[PDB]
Amino acid sequence: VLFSTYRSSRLVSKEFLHGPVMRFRALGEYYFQRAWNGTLNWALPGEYRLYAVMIPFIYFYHRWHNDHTLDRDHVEKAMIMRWGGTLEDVRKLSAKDQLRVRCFTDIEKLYSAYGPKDTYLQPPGDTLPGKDFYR
Amino acid sequence: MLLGGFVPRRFSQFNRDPCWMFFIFSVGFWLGEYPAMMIKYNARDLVYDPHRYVWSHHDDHH
Amino acid sequence: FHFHDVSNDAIKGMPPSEALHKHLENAQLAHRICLAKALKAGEPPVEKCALTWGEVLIRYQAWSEYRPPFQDSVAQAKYKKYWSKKRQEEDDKNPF
Amino acid sequence: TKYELKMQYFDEWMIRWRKFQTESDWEIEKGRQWWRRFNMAVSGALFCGLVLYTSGTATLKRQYGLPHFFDIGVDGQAKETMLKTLTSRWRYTPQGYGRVLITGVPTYILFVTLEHYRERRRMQQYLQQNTVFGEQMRRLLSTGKIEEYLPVNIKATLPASQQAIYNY
Amino acid sequence: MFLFFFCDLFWLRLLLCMYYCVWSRLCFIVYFNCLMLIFDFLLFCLFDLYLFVGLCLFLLLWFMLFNLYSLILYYCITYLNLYLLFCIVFLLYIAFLFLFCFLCDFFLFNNLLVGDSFMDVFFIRFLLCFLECFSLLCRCLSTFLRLFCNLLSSHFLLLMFFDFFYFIFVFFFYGVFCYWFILFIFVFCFCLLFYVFLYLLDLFAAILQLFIFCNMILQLIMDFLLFLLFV
Amino acid sequence: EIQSRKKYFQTLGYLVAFIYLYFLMPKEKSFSGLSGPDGHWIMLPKGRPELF
Amino acid sequence: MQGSWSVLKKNCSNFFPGLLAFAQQTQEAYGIWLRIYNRQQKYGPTDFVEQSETFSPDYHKRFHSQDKNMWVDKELCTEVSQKEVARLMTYKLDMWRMAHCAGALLATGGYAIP
Amino acid sequence: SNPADHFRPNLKALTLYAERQHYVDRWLHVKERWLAPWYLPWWSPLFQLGTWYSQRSRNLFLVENHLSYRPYKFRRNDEDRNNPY
Amino acid sequence: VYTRWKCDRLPVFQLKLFTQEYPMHAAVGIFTIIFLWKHMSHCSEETERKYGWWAGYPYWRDPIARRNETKYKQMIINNDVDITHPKWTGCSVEQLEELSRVV
Amino acid sequence: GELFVRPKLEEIPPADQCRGFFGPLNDSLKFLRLLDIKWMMNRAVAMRREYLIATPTLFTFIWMFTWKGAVIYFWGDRAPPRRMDWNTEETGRLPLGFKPTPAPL
Ligand SMILES: CCCCCCCCCCCCCCCCCC(=O)OC[C@H](COP(=O)([O-])OCC(O)COP(=O)([O-])OC[C@@H](COC(=O)CCCCCCCCCCCCCCCCC)OC(=O)CCCCCCCCCCCCCCCCC)OC(=O)CCCCCCCCCCCCCCCCC
Ligand SMILES: CCCCCCCCCCCCCCCCCC(=O)OC[C@H](COP(=O)([O-])OCC(O)COP(=O)([O-])OC[C@@H](COC(=O)CCCCCCCCCCCCCCCCC)OC(=O)CCCCCCCCCCCCCCCCC)OC(=O)CCCCCCCCCCCCCCCCC
Ligand SMILES: CCCCCCCCCCCCCCCCCC(=O)OC[C@H](COP(=O)([O-])OCC(O)COP(=O)([O-])OC[C@@H](COC(=O)CCCCCCCCCCCCCCCCC)OC(=O)CCCCCCCCCCCCCCCCC)OC(=O)CCCCCCCCCCCCCCCCC
Ligand SMILES: CCCCCCCCCCCCCCCCCC(=O)OC[C@H](COP(=O)([O-])OCC(O)COP(=O)([O-])OC[C@@H](COC(=O)CCCCCCCCCCCCCCCCC)OC(=O)CCCCCCCCCCCCCCCCC)OC(=O)CCCCCCCCCCCCCCCCC
Ligand SMILES: CCCCCCCCCCCCCCCCCC(=O)OC[C@H](COP(=O)([O-])OCC(O)COP(=O)([O-])OC[C@@H](COC(=O)CCCCCCCCCCCCCCCCC)OC(=O)CCCCCCCCCCCCCCCCC)OC(=O)CCCCCCCCCCCCCCCCC
Ligand SMILES: CCCCCCCCCCCCCCCCCC(=O)OC[C@H](COP(=O)([O-])OCC[N+](C)(C)C)OC(=O)CCCCCCCCCCCCCCCCC
Ligand SMILES: CCCCCCCCCCCCCCCCCC(=O)OC[C@H](COP(=O)([O-])OCC[N+](C)(C)C)OC(=O)CCCCCCCCCCCCCCCCC
Repeated sequence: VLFSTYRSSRLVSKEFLHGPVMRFRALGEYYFQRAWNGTLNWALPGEYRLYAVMIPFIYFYHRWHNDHTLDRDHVEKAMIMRWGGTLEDVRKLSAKDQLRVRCFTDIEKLYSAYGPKDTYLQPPGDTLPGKDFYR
Repeated sequence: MLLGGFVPRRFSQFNRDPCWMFFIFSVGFWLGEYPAMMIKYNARDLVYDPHRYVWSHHDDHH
Repeated sequence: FHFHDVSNDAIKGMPPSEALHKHLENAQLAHRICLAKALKAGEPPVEKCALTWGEVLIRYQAWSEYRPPFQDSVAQAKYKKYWSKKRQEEDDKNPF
Repeated sequence: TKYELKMQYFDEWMIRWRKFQTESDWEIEKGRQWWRRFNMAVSGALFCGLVLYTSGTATLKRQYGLPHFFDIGVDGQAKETMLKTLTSRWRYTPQGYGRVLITGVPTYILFVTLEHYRERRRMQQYLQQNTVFGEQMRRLLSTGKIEEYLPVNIKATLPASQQAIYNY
Repeated sequence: MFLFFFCDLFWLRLLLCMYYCVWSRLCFIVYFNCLMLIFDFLLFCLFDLYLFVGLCLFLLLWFMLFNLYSLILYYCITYLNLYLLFCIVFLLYIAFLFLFCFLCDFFLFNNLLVGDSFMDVFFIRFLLCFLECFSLLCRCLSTFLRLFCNLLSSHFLLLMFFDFFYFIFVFFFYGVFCYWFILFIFVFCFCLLFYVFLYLLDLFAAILQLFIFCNMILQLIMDFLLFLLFV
Repeated sequence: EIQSRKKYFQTLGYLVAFIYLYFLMPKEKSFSGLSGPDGHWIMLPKGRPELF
Repeated sequence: MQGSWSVLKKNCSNFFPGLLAFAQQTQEAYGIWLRIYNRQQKYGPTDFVEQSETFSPDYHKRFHSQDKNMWVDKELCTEVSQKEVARLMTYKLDMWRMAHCAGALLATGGYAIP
Repeated sequence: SNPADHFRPNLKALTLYAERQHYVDRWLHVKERWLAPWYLPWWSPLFQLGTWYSQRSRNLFLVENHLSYRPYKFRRNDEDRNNPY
Repeated sequence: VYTRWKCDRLPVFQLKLFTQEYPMHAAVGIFTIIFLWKHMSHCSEETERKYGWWAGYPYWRDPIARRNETKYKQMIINNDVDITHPKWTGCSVEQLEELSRVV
Repeated sequence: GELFVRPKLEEIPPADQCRGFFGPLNDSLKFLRLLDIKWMMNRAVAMRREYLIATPTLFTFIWMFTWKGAVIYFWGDRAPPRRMDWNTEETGRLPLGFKPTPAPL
């Protein structure tokens, strides 16, 4: 008596936002409602252009998220740990120095398991700072 | 299901459909980002971090 | 004052109740030391002694939960059943 | 009276402060467990009896008729005796919702009533205790709130090797 | 501890809303066998043997939206955890098993006692019954383990190969201008071939794994179905 | 008609959610502490002196 | 049908008269059912009275058999009239719905009021 | 290690912490508030559903007499095998 | 004509789907949810430090300690807890003052 | 697999034909039928009541796979230690001079 259990109890008029809804449906229907757009279990369409458009878009936004939100954490950790162990110590550097450090982190990523191991293993006799430099 | 749709015959025809225009733009990005990395990360003035031996991820995960 | 030894080597040959009580006593001692320093400095205790109080709280929670088993017919039966003479000899022989 | 609502806080506190559980309180809880098992047993017996009484005549004949699994002779005698006893008089043999109600409602009522009054009995037992748990129970029924850290406030007894904390 | 996170399907949910506001026919189903259990006519079942169709379809859609799109770089399989898959398979398998057990028909389990009366009951038949009852639970465990391990191994291999390709492409392409260019071109062509082969293999394996995942559940159901003949 | 309107609104909402999630929402528990929350406790007791 | 305020007012106004009428109908229907039940137990077939078991051929689950567990009393007109049988059927429907509502009330206590 | 780190959810937003004691007590208060009124008799199935299983489980915990030691569920450090405390 | 999927609203259809179509599956799922939140909903501080942080635990600021400090300060202030009580310190107030004067 | 039809009363062999672990438990040994598990298994197979062997097994497995397995894992009692921490039965009692609150009245 308070709320209807039937979908037929309308809350708005039939013509509410008809125009925008029709434009939205036109966008949806033009490429999808076609004979050659036969999907495999609703997930893989038959239209080639859907792949051609959606694979790049998905990759683009995922890559932006990864570069600006996920890998940034590792980059900042490397900067903090290698240059003082504190955020203020890193901020004491200039933007150019931070750029150099971040690009070295990128180098390490690109080698990963195949690059030279002198990027993280100090050869004997090397004059550069060691692990107990800031301790 | 890969049943049908516009299929450009060659490179020059990718501009005959907006979706394939976006696709070829994305392919340009994909393939052209590699030369940029070659130039940037094999640069003469690129210098390894002096403090690269102060800390490494190998320490942390071990 | 003196802190008890609650290291792994010391804890290995200790009953659970003794270890829990020692942890609680160490937490209380640390808390009172921090409170004494705060009083000497004159600053409020809540602004300096919150973490030590929380450590005392958690050690209290672990200490009050444990009730050593009562020695009765069924408990003694289980202990004697598991720890036979053969098992005792094997335990003595093992160097680990 | 609803004793469970009062007793849930007390039980949770006892679990949190089970270190101060005397052997008397442990015996009380063991008795509660034993009485729960007894209530389950008697309720199950009542349910089985109601099911057997309301069972159909053909069902009883099939159940308590030939063949005999063991065929010792006592088995057949017992089955025949029970079958004759059940099929001699007239029995109300409902089906469907009716059998559900007749078999279940008495069982549920019996089990619930026994358990509720045993909960009242346990509350009285803890009230009569001369331990810290009993004092907590009395304080709970008086003030209506569970006073945590009571054992260390009133300085409840501890082992001889753990009285240093009270040394103040 | 309460962690608040989101699945990686929001764009796909948007596409589903956009492209399925209007009806469309479906004619290709990864696991079609859930729809055709009976192949001989005049056979019918009093048990609800088509109850699995809806769950099968939804599971296929969900697992496809995750696994197939995970081939795109940086796409995340949000549910990829061993115990979470255990929970999923536990739900489905134990629910159907309890559906058969709630039937309160003990004769349904007569086939568990393997063999005939000639075989010794205690030393052969009973041990086979023990092994078969164990095998049901092992089938559940193997189903979820197979689904987890296939995805994990495939994506590990893809990540490692992609890292190697990035390394050689970025740090050794200069050999194209050098006298050892033929070696680099050979290696690059081999890497492209392996890239295409790996992607095709993963595409096929994902669909095959979903098919097997649904087939295990339907096999559980079919092991206890009894068909009457129309007369 | 009903489904068209519902899916239109759902599409708009999902679009806003997608933009926020992948372009505005920070990840929790950052190493530097410059973005995202580190977590905090909830359901703590209040006005219950007898509890301690 | 969907709920309405007019029907709510109608049923709230006639709630107690309806309950009283239902109780009177319950007494009458119990009398009618008692006559029918006595006649069934006395003159019914052995299978019908003993409630013979009919199991399904696939899962061996018992259910009512139309041939054995249903019996048409051809001589019921002597004891019970047609109108009484109609009254009993109508009361059975009303009693089933009332029984479910009463069960909900007993199960949920006072939370069944809304 | 690094490849293994790719297999993590990528949209973590917030983490909230709560002690078992606190929210268990709050849940008990809610249950008492809703099961207290007179119009819900103690013999009703709803009340028994709310109370009996919890009472039984707590009783089972109280009756427990184990010869081994069960470390505290909510220690600060439960990763060290040689330190149950 | 009447169909559940076409005529009923979404909450009603959800209840019908999980009560008269898949009730056992819903029951098993609820069972598993209860089990998970009863036995798999806790994480120690050491576990968080080992695995709880994307790039690793930032010891240089120790956010867990700050979180606990805020928690305990809030509890003390709201519940009016006297942290100088002998049960918390193990010694009388006068002994505490003596210790403060000593150190 | 195929439909199961219960045997008729005449198709069930006599109990004396069943064999136990060593041999038939005929007259003067009938009461040993209750104790011989193999004899009961053979009798159940003879009477086509094989479920008595199969139903308890499967259910047990389910009971272990569902409910007892986790209970033993999370709440079971591990093996006792060599040096045992028995309870001295000194804790809990109220101290001397304490005035307990009165019971309800
Ligand atoms: C229909 C469904 C079909 C589909 C199934 C689908 C699922 C698959 C199947 C398998 C199950 C999967 C698991 C899913 C999860 C379900 C939940 C779960 O597992 O919870 C377990 C969970 C385990 O407990 P827990 O939480 O781990 O805690 C452990 C503690 O032990 C807890 O302690 P507590 O305090 O709670 O007490 C528990 C107590 C439970 O027991 C009791 O409380 C006492 C007994 C209760 C009896 C109930 C009535 C039985 C019938 C009465 C008599 C009827 C006939 C009357 C007429 C007689 C005329 C002569 O048990 C004990 O502690 C053991 C005591 C044993 C004493 C033994 C003493 C020695 C002498 C007797 C034995 C030896 C006799 C030798 C004779 C030799 C002759 C030659 O709960 C329990 O098991 C206990 C609570 C529930 C008890 C219910 C009692 C009724 C059970 C049904 C009986 C009737 C049906 C069976 C027969 C059918 C025949 C056709
Ligand atoms: C908030 C409240 C919470 C409540 C909790 C309790 C559970 C829910 C309560 C009830 C809920 C409502 C609905 C229930 C189901 C309705 C079923 C139905 O529609 O039946 C219609 C049906 C009416 O149709 P009908 O045509 O008149 O007769 C049926 C046909 O014969 C049918 O013909 P057929 O061809 O189908 O014949 C087959 C039929 C034949 O059976 C029947 O139909 C006859 C009636 C049932 C007889 C059951 C007793 C069998 C003998 C037991 C012997 C036990 C000995 C143990 C000794 C131990 C010694 C130490 O079925 C069977 O063969 C099944 C036998 C049962 C197998 C049980 C297997 C259990 C395995 C256990 C696994 C392990 C468990 C965990 C571990 C435990 C141990 C550690 O109703 C009945 O026959 C009786 C229904 C009884 C309903 C239950 C009453 C509940 C009372 C509750 C009291 C306790 C409350 C506790 C509360 C706690 C605090 C909150
Ligand atoms: C203290 C800080 C704050 C946090 C407090 C939290 C308190 C927690 C209490 C303790 C809880 C313990 C247990 C937690 C377990 C968590 C487990 C978990 O997360 O599992 C993962 C799992 C992941 O699921 P999933 O696969 O991602 O799908 C769920 C999604 O929601 C998507 O699934 P779906 O798409 O299938 O969902 C259906 C969807 C269907 O699609 C849609 O409807 C499309 C829209 C989707 C919205 C939902 C997605 C959210 C996306 C991210 C956030 C969006 C931007 C937010 C911006 C925030 C800016 C600060 O429809 C809806 O979402 C319905 C709601 C629509 C709202 C529309 C509002 C329009 C307002 C317009 C106003 C206009 C005013 C004009 C004025 C003009 C004046 C002149 O999460 C869940 O399953 C849900 C967990 C929720 C558990 C309950 C938590 C308690 C409720 C908290 C509410 C807080 C409200 C206050 C916040 C205020 C701002 C700070
Ligand atoms: C205080 C504690 C409460 C406990 C908690 C209860 C929780 C709620 C559960 C439900 C309780 C019952 C609710 C009242 C029902 C009304 C009375 C009744 O039976 O109506 C007849 C009617 C019979 O149905 P049927 O399908 O025709 O029966 C087939 C038979 O063949 C029919 O046989 P027939 O074909 O030969 O014809 C006979 C017919 C011929 O009669 C007539 O034609 C005349 C009319 C007679 C019936 C009149 C009923 C009127 C109903 C409405 C009442 C007024 C409501 C007013 C509401 C507003 C108030 C302001 O007479 C009958 O209907 C007799 C049926 C058998 C008697 C059943 C009663 C047994 C329980 C009572 C005794 C308990 C003693 C405890 C001792 C303790 C010891 C320790 O009952 C129903 O409609 C069934 C109830 C429907 C709801 C079911 C809900 C699930 C039940 C699960 C129970 C499981 C066990 C309990 C534990 C639960 C834990 C989860
Ligand atoms: C005759 C009258 C004529 C009047 C003419 C008037 C003409 C002018 C227009 C009038 C004014 C506008 C009217 C409204 C239009 C709405 C939009 C529209 O047209 O939709 C199409 C359609 C139009 O109606 P219709 O097609 O004529 O008829 C509908 C059918 O009859 C039945 O529909 P159905 O059942 O098939 O489906 C309904 C619904 C399924 O049913 C429901 O969902 C209803 C139940 C939902 C409950 C959810 C909350 C549950 C919480 C837990 C329980 C709490 C218990 C608490 C208890 C007490 C505690 C003390 O379906 C859906 O969920 C799918 C559609 C969802 C729409 C998308 C929503 C997000 C859009 C976001 C856009 C903006 C993004 C951000 C932009 C930012 C820019 C910077 O409307 C709907 O489908 C209704 C959707 C309702 C969704 C409600 C969700 C609420 C979520 C927020 C809750 C906040 C709670 C806060 C609590 C705080 C506590 C501290
Ligand atoms: C039914 C079978 C379907 C088969 C579909 C086959 C598609 C064939 C695609 C050919 C190549 C496409 C290249 C795209 C390039 C995009 C831009 C870019 O830089 O990407 C590089 C990315 C990654 O390339 P990378 O790894 O070299 O990137 C280098 C970047 N750094 C150095 C920073 C690491 O390319 C891809 O990941 C493309 C893989 C595609 C695999 C096929 C996915 C199929 C499943 C999804 C289908 C989606 C359909 C949705 C339709 C709507 C549904 C409702
Ligand atoms: C780093 C370590 C990694 C370890 C990994 C280990 C594997 C983890 C796998 C997790 C994912 C997979 C989970 C699958 C599901 C497992 C289910 C399981 O075992 O849960 C059992 C557990 C057992 O519960 P429990 O643990 O609370 O048992 C209580 C027993 N005592 C009191 C003795 C301690 O089930 C639950 O957690 C749910 C319980 C509530 C729901 C059921 C209530 C009804 C119970 C009926 C019987 C008793 C009452 C009487 C009858 C009814 C009266 C009304």
